[PDB]
Amino acid sequence: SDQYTILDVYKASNVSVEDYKDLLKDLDVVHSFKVLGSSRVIFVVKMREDSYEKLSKINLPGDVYSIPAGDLSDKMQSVGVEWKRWDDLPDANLTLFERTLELKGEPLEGLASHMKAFGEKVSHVMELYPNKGFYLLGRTPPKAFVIVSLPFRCRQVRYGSDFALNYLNGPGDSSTKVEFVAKA
Amino acid sequence: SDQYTILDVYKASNVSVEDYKDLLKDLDVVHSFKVLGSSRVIFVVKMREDSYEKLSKINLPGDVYSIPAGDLSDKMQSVGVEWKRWDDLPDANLTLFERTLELKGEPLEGLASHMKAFGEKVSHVMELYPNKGFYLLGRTPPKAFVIVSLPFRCRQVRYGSDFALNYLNGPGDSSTKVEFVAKA
Amino acid sequence: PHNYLIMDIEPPKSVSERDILNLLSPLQVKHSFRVTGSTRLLIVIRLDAQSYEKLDEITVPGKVEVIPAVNMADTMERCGVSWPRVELTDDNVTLFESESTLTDVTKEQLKAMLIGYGEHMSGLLQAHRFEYYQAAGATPHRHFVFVNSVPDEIEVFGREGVDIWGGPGEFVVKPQYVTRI
Amino acid sequence: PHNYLIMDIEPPKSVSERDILNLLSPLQVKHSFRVTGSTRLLIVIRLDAQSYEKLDEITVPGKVEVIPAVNMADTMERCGVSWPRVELTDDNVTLFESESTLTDVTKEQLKAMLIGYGEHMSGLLQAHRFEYYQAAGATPHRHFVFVNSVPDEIEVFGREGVDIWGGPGEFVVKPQYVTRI
Amino acid sequence: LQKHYIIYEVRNIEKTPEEVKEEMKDTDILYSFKALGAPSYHIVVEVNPRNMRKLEEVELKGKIRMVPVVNMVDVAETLGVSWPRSGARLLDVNLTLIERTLNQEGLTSQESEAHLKGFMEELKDRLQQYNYQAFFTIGASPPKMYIYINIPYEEVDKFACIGINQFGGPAAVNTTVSFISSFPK
Amino acid sequence: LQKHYIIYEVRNIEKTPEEVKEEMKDTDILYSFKALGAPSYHIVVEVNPRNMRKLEEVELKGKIRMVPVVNMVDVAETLGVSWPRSGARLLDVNLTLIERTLNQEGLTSQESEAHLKGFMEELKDRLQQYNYQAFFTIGASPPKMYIYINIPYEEVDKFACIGINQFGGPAAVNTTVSFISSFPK
Amino acid sequence: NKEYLLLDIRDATTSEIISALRDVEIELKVKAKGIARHLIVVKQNDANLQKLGEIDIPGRSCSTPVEDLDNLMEDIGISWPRNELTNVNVTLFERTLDLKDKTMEQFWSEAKAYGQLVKPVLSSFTYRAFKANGAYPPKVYFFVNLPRENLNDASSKGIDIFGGPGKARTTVQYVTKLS
Amino acid sequence: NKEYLLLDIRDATTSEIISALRDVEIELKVKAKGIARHLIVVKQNDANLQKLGEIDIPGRSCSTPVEDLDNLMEDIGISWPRNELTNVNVTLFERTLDLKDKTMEQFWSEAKAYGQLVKPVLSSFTYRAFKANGAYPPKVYFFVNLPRENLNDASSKGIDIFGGPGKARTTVQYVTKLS
Amino acid sequence: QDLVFAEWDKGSSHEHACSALRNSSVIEKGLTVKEVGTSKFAAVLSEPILARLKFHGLVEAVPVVEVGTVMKRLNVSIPPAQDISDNNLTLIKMSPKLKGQTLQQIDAELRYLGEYMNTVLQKCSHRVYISKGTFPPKIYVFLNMPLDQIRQFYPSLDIFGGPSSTKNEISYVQILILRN
Amino acid sequence: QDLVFAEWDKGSSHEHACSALRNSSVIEKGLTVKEVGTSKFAAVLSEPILARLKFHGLVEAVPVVEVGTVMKRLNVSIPPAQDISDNNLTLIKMSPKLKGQTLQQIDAELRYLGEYMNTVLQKCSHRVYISKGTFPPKIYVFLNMPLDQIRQFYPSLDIFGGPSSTKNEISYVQILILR
Ligand SMILES: *[C@@H]1O[C@H](CO)[C@@H](O[C@@H]2O[C@H](CO)[C@@H](O)[C@H](O)[C@H]2NC(C)=O)[C@H](O[C@@H]2O[C@@H](C)[C@@H](O)[C@@H](O)[C@@H]2O)[C@H]1NC(C)=O
Ligand SMILES: *[C@@H]1O[C@H](CO)[C@@H](O[C@@H]2O[C@H](CO)[C@@H](O)[C@H](O)[C@H]2NC(C)=O)[C@H](O)[C@H]1NC(C)=O
Ligand SMILES: *[C@@H]1O[C@H](CO)[C@@H](O[C@@H]2O[C@H](CO)[C@@H](O)[C@H](O)[C@H]2NC(C)=O)[C@H](O)[C@H]1NC(C)=O
Ligand SMILES: *[C@@H]1O[C@H](CO)[C@@H](O[C@@H]2O[C@H](CO)[C@@H](O)[C@H](O)[C@H]2NC(C)=O)[C@H](O)[C@H]1NC(C)=O
Ligand SMILES: *[C@@H]1O[C@H](CO)[C@@H](O[C@@H]2O[C@H](CO)[C@@H](O)[C@H](O)[C@H]2NC(C)=O)[C@H](O)[C@H]1NC(C)=O
Ligand SMILES: CCCCCCCC/C=C\CCCCCCCCCCCC(=O)O
Ligand SMILES: CCCCCCCC/C=C\CCCCCCCCCCCC(=O)O
Ligand SMILES: CCCCCCCC/C=C\CCCCCCCCCCCC(=O)O
Repeated sequence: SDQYTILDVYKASNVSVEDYKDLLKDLDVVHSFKVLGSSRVIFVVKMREDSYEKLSKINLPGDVYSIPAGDLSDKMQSVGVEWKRWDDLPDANLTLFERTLELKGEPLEGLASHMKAFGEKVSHVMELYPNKGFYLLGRTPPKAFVIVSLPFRCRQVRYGSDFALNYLNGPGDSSTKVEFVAKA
Repeated sequence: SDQYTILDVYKASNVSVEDYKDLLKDLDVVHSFKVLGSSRVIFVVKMREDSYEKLSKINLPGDVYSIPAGDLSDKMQSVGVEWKRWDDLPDANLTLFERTLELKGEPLEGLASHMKAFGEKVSHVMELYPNKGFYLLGRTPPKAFVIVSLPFRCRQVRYGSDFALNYLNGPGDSSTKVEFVAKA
Repeated sequence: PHNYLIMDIEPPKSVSERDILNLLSPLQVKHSFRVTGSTRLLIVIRLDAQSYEKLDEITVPGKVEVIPAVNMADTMERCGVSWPRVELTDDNVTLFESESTLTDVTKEQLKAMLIGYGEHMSGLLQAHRFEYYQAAGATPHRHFVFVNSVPDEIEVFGREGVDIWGGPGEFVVKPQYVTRI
Repeated sequence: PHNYLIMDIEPPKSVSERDILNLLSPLQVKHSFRVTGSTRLLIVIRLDAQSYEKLDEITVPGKVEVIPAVNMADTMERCGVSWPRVELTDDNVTLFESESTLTDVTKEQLKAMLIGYGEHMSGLLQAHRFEYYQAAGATPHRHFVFVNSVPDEIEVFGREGVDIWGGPGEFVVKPQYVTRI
Repeated sequence: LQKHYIIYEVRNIEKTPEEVKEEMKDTDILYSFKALGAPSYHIVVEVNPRNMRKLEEVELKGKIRMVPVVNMVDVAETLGVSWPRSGARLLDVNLTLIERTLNQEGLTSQESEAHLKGFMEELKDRLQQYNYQAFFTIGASPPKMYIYINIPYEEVDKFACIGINQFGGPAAVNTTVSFISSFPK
Repeated sequence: LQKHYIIYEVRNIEKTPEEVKEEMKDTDILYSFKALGAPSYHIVVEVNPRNMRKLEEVELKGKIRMVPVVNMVDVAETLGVSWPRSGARLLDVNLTLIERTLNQEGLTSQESEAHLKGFMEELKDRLQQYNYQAFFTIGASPPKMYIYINIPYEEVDKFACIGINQFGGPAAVNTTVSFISSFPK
Repeated sequence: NKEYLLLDIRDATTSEIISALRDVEIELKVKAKGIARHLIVVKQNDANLQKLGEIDIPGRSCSTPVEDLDNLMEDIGISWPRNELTNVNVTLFERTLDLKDKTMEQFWSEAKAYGQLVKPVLSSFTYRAFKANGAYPPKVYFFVNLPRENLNDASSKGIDIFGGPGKARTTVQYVTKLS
Repeated sequence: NKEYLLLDIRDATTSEIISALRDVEIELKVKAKGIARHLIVVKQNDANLQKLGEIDIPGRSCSTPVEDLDNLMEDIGISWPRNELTNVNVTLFERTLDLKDKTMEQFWSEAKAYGQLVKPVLSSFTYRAFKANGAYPPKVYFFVNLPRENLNDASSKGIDIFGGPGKARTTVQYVTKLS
Repeated sequence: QDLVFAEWDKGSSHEHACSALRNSSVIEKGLTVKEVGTSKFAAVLSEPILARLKFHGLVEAVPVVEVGTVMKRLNVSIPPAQDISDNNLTLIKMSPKLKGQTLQQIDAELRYLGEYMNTVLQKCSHRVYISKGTFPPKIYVFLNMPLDQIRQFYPSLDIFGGPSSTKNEISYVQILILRN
Repeated sequence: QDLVFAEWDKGSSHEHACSALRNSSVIEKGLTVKEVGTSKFAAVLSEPILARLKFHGLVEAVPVVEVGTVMKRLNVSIPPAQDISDNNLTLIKMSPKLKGQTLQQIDAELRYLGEYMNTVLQKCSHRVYISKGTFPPKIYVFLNMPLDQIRQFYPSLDIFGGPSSTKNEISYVQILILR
């Protein structure tokens, strides 16, 4: 298992995605997504032994959030769900889903059971479309960022946000936000 | 696969367990447990094609409840949980657990996920000790009767009631009643 | 301060107002009432040492609830609220049974509500002969009020202080006409 | 029945009450207030056809909320409640911003509570000069009350009909001292 | 012309089924069912002037609940759904009673109607291949639905859970299944 | 001899970290931390007459949240729980910050104290292996807990979820994890 | 070890109950004052269960496996004084707990907090407490010898630990110990 | 089929937004009256999304994939009229639903009930409705041309279907349709 | 006044004195009904008249008052319509669960319900009784109405909070004594 | 009277006019405090005095009344207010959530809270203000209590329904003007 840092950047004025990418040239930036229609850009940095010292010396302009993260496929494997791991993402039809789970009144075991059932249900479509998933480390409410290449896009976004939502206790206790992203 | 009728009988005055067993002598009574310290007796009748007419011709004295039921191991297998099926009970140390699930605000899929997780957690203990389980057919809130032979029974009663209860959303989303029974 | 026993009796069909004979000679029966229009009985017994000991050989038949109780005026006095000290004597009486059905409440919050209710009712109890009996040790809070039955005053006495306890949905009030027996 | 527009303006530091020149010159500004002690402004504009057409050449800088509104006295009159219709005086004014916070409420229940609040306030509004503006089309219910400022009367006016709306936890009331212009 | 019915839920442990039937005097009875091996009875009576006059002499004993009901096809017609045509006769073979009580907590009338319409649209197709009679409470809150259906026993469980999510899931409904037969035998 | 601290949570996207540090003038800082590559800062100050006098010249800019705190060891002593001795110095290697905010909805004070004691007893044994410093809000509601811990990054996900059920489960606690380093570099 | 079985009998007389249960070893037996209600705690061993399988309890009876609360408290590490119950002012508190949106950890931490809180106060009272073994909602039968002026105090001690008086339903009953 | 992307832009003038979004196909653009707020609904083409990846939108912009509510209603079997929005009394209703303790089936049955209820009402109005695609809590942007006296009438139409005015949060804004 | 709504259940007893409920020399100026086909009986009687009965199985005895009095106390006018008869006689028992509500809120809801029933039940014989001093309040409506229209009263539950804020019992009754 | 509790936050502005909050010629009467180490400022002033300040970033301006007169109106004793000083000076903002509560219930709870704080704050110098006509109500306490005892005010939250039925904010403040 590998650890990551997600840098969620709301770009300052007069600073481009290239400027931010040049500020991070010494780090292992595995993924880089720009939100279409806004100034938000997401950088995924794979952490190594020296990555923390290097990141501590970098100040990115704008509104920056630095969130520790892990690979979602590893988290699904830990709960016993088998998830297809994609080596690369296509450059087209990239859709970002941010899901926060808010299952009120449940112990950790209940949340784990809900997530295991949901993962088993969704693993079949997850094996069909290329995707990269990350989850926030040690974070409650649990939060996941999933970037998936969806053909049949603007109806599959509703279909995929709605898919197996009952296994997560219905549409009332999980929040989903959707963006259209491009490789930065 | 097999259907049963649970006859929960509160014995009428001057009517003994033998009288009730005589009233049901033409039916396939697979189990009959009498609750120690009370007048309650439970008859499990394995239903056949002609069993329903015979049961319709029978009027048992006293407060009698007739509840359709199925094998709990069959239900656990339907949700993908492996449960050891026992041929018979050891005639000693028998303990009856009646559990009713009250998973407030959950869809059917959420309840199925909680039950799958709980069954997976408890299957090892269920394999350790001889037991017979039944669930009420099509009944909501879901209800199960489990008769298990417990060594160390006194503290094992609390241990078994408390075991993996967080997988059922904690001690407040279910009710449990325990009895000491003997083979009738 | 006196301790009390409230016997709410639903006697069997065969037994009928021989219940008095059961409690009459041995026990110090402060009040005996029958719910008007029914056979239900409400007995208030002062629990002195002799009565407490005598209760050993008494068995009231039927569906009977026995509630240990205190005079709630004593509780109010302990909390600093001054209530009129009157003896209910009139043969025409209304009984109000009140219970709190509030699930989210602290001990100090409950004490605040009880003191507020006592202060609120202190003014309206001056022109009345009444007796409050609180179920001692029972949770949630529960009490009985015996008051002079003035018609066109049941609603006023029933609804006074209900909002202090949390509103019409969190407080249960049951008034009943009772005939002294 | 007139239609109104309520502008809650938090202007930038650079802009210094030049919003009046932006607004007052081409629009029919019924009222102009500033929250005392701050730079926030509240403008009540009467929406005639000319003002509505002129609004599309106007941009108010800062953090600005624009709320379509109606005179809630008109709503009360339609619902059968009669309120005094008296213009607001140039004396000092207090503003009450009120919003319903109940989550479990029906449309008919909300209308019943609104009518009850109107009937309750009808008696107490006779000795005051006031203007009610309800946010038209906004759910949950929301309104603003401009009332002549009487000392030691803010608590009475704010704490009035709060129980009809559900109690102190289900109805947000924010009194504010406002200065004209 | 809409038909209205009364369902008498009778719990009597002291009378034989013959005596329970005789307690109805000369009332015309549409259905009389008894739970297998248990002293629980359901008596379904059509409401008309003649039956209402005959019921004046009837005083049922035991634990009785009287429930005015309408046919569920009438509820379907009011909600715009078209349920399959019910069967006139209910045979003893495979006969089952399914009772549903809906909690409806935190809902409005319009919302409850929407949920009921969704449930009925879901159940309409599954009901096609069975011989059944269904009834709904008229005016009672919480509402109650009765289904007397000839269904194979091995399919009862799943059939009793169809459309549960339309009402909010299992915690929002009370579902009871009973094996029944016509009485007296 | 109980020690009291102030934690300043500073969000400032316009000043360099050197300028943010200089904003504190000559007050004595116990810990000054910055999220890796982000403009968030945590400044821990010990409350004493000298520092209180020095803080009169300090006016932090940006989004600032001043939080009075006590050491979690003192909370342990008041709750009768023993706490692994905290390390004096927090190094940049493996340095992490775990923040917890407890909902406590529907509980009394005694109930909350019982839950806190249970959580601390659960965390006691696992906390023994690591260099750490922990703080708890004094008087704030909802309460907040801070842990600055030198823990391997592969273990932080499980360590941050220890004892969650003691507070009612994941939905009853807001937990945030950050990689941090001392500033200015 | 082996815990007990509680028999709650209603429509029977003391003589009838003593005539039955003749060979059954009885840990404790009380009768509610003024009421046809008896509580009989019998030891759970092989002989007692075998005898109970062959007798008819008079009246209407309800059986509940129960565990001595002293043993449970000792199991979770709290040592209660274990003062032998007396025949004076015998009072039964029946308490049911409402655990809603609680985890097992919260239940156990609350139980530990209550045990610790009442451990020093039980040293001045004689008592015998039983908990319905393996039952949810949790139910406790607490027999105490205490003055009748203390009923409100004893019931309210630690009531906030489990969520306050709205979450713990308590009933009080005077009983006579039947020797 | 392909749906839209909505840009909610603040602190930018109309000239800046028009210049920046040059060469981008725009389905509908409006400006809030008296406010530096613009709503731009653009089509989700490959060309549009390619162009949006190379330009900077002035001011503070928030993007949201949106679906035409007419097409969503068509999916679930409800045929809404498609009267083209005009520029006379353009009014934007923004509604957010609260679906606590609801299943997916309840959500869909309520959506169907609302669609059937307001289907005949919309025959006499011009409008354009967009739903935040795949977002939870659900959000709808409803542009209507209606008299200013009907606002309360329009907002409360079928408000009980989703649980009443306490479960649906609605804001109203007058806008100008830019051409 | 001193009206009481009393409900008895004589299912257990196979013999009783409830024939007194049909005895005009015992019941004066009261109303007595029997649930159709059932051993359940109900009455609205003045307290002295209720004192003449000592029936065993009493479900409830709630001091009530005619809605006309309640509406007059709120300055709301409701015509007394006509007198109830034995044809289509239905008893509706309404019990709101006023959870999280205040006294003024329930008063406003009661006034609105009165206004709605004023027009809904203007053309049917009825008798409406409201409990006094009882919380949660109880409403008893003898409606003598067409059975098809019964479902049209459903939306009234919305005034108190919706269908599940209110327990609602419907029964068919037969008049035994109706004296004024 | 016409007292207002006003709170301003000047973090955004590099140069502001809040030095007027330290000017006696502007604050002729009232109290002004600065949160220690930050740029947040608070004051309790008469409305004519509050009209002199025109500051940006006003967090709130709540019409308040001294607790002495509120207690006098309730006929409840209030310990005489000792004058606050600069040492140990703490500001506590208390915002009860009264979900489900009625007006008479919150009034009874406020009376009990006043009676409870009577004994607790008998020795500490303090200044208590309660909001006027604001719902949910707000309480502002200026205290000179030792810091070690701050954790001992926690059970007071129980009067309003427990720790999470109340939002509590603790701050260390410095006196600028006290007249
Ligand atoms: C009563 O339920 C029976 C199952 O419990 C039905 O028998 C089933 O019939 C199926 C179709 O013929 C057959 O595939 C199944 O194997 C069989 N199930 C078994 C044996 O477990 C029975 O229906 C029978 O078949 C139908 C088509 C009719 O011919 C009936 O008269 C048969 O009995 C059910 N009977 C009725 C009357 O509904
Ligand atoms: C049994 O109960 C009686 C009655 O409550 C107790 O006697 C009371 O004791 C208290 C102090 O504990 C005194 O204040 C009362 O004056 C006593 N009342 C009477 C009527 O004497 C008695 O102490 C209790 N005995 C035991 C062993 O608990
Ligand atoms: C646009 O809005 C205006 C202003 O509300 C509407 O004109 C009003 O129409 C209503 C009835 O619909 C009349 O009662 C008012 O008297 C009218 N006001 C004026 C000033 O004429 C107008 O009809 C709306 N137009 C459209 C197309 O919706
Ligand atoms: C009792 O109510 C019934 C059932 O609603 C009434 O019968 C219906 O009356 C309506 C008009 O009110 C007609 O449209 C139906 O055709 C009638 N149905 C039948 C079967 O007759 C009946 O009129 C009412 N009776 C009385 C005496 O009021
Ligand atoms: C200011 O607050 C400090 C911190 O609490 C007070 O000093 C403590 O006082 C308590 C008694 O209240 C002692 O037990 C502690 O030992 C003191 N801590 C020290 C001296 O470091 C101090 O008294 C307060 N000063 C005032 C109120 O003038
Ligand atoms: C520990 C973190 C837990 C958070 C929840 C993680 C759950 C997964 C998170 C987000 C996923 C939601 C959308 C899934 C992506 C879409 C897949 C389906 C796409 C097509 C489906 C279809 O065509 O039916
Ligand atoms: C219709 C569905 C109903 C499902 C409800 C839950 C059913 C689960 C099955 C049984 C419930 C309670 C059983 C627990 C006792 C089983 C034996 C455990 C013994 C434990 C021994 C040990 O702790 O080592
Ligand atoms: C898992 C459950 C754990 C324990 C449940 C709590 C059981 C409490 C039940 C009933 C309460 C009555 C308690 C007995 C008396 C307690 C000790 C005496 C406390 C003070 C007495 C006095 O002040 O007189």
